[PDB]
Amino acid sequence: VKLTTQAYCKMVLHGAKYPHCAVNGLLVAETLFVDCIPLFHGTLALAPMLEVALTLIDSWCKDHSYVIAGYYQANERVKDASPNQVAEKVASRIAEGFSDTALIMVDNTKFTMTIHVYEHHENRWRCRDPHPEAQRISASLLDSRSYETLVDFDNHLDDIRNDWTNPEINKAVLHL
Amino acid sequence: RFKWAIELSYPVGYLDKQVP
Amino acid sequence: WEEMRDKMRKWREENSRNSEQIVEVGEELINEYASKLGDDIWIIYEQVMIAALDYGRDDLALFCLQELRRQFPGSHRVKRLTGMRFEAMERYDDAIQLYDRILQEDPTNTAARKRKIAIRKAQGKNVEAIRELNEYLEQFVGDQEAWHELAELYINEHDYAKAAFCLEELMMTNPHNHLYCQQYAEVKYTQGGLENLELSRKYFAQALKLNNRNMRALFGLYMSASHIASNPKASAKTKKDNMKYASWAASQINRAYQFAGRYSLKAVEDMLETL
Repeated sequence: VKLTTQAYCKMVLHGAKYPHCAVNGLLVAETLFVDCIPLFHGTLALAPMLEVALTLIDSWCKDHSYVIAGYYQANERVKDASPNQVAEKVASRIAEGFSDTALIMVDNTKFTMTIHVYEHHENRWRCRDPHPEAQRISASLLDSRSYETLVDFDNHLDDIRNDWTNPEINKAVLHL
Repeated sequence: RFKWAIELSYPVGYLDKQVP
Repeated sequence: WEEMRDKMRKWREENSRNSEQIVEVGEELINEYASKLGDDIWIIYEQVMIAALDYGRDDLALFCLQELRRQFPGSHRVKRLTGMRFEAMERYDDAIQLYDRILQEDPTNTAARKRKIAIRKAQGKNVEAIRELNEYLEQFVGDQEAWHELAELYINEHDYAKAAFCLEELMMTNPHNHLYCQQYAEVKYTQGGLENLELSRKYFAQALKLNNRNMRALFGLYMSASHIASNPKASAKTKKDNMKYASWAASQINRAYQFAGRYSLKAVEDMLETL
């Protein structure tokens, strides 16, 4: 049950690039979470795009021997932290194929220097307790004003030429 | 076999009566 | 150099709230160029104020608002901007008195109602906002922005049936844009029921004939058809025509990603074949 620096980085980055709309993304492990994906922003109570995103990311992650094992949502309003039906459904669907996946919701009422992890473990996604350098990395890159070249999936559906893996940010944080 | 199948579940000029 | 002006105008025209660039270009153009511009700055103040509220500053707000005050003393719009300022700093009842006042001295004024509703929604409450908005729509029909907001609210309350009625009211007029038909199809496909998927593929199509380059409509048609080809409740002819629908759509997606490629092709071909 580990937090990867780049995961948190991409996560809060997506949270900041669309700061007045609710967002979800998706963590991919091979429990160690290994890479975040920003996929959507907007309404999010609509299946088809979600269904095809899940399918495509499966077809692609098999090639590198990764499985998803992880969700995260971040509501639009700051003063709210509650696992709305949608995320519950998506995490019960992911745990039908993994049976250990964990749900995340960022508090967002601090949003500077946050996590609220749940876990199902036969319970309705109940809470747990807190388990650095990545914080510094986050702060620096945020003030680096770089979130404007972070592509999500919703962008990919308009301009196919993007790359939802965005390895530029990966190598960038690697240099730090 | 579709793995990710999800099921989620007065305005003036709205009735449900299957009017012919 | 005047390009900055036109970009600000663009963002005014096609609402593009990002409130990072806006405030920068505003504070640049709020300077001496003002007297150069000529009788046009006022809109730029009304536009920078809101983006500033969005950025968190709140310091430029009062400068812009007091310029507006001194020019247009007995206005109503600047009153709305003061209500906005209030509700950002969480004076709600004060703002309500304000809006009820400038509705009291002008009953046929909409913006006050549409801020009362934003307040009611910022508290957290939805169910009363919806009936307030309908009681408004019961008078001020032809308010398309309101119909779209109502559809979004009914969606987030998980009532996907009346949102479709609003989208009907809203793509009956202005039936030349794909986005509305597309979102209608997404509504229906989410609503479940074969009698609805038959419409979902139809409208995911019509929303494609118009633009003929959209992508979400394409995957939507592919998924609707592929799911029709497993529901064992339709005559053979249905399934055999949906198979060809889906296969042709697959070919077109192959074309598209081929254009793109100049590794994705692998994954998309996998998705194609797996069914």
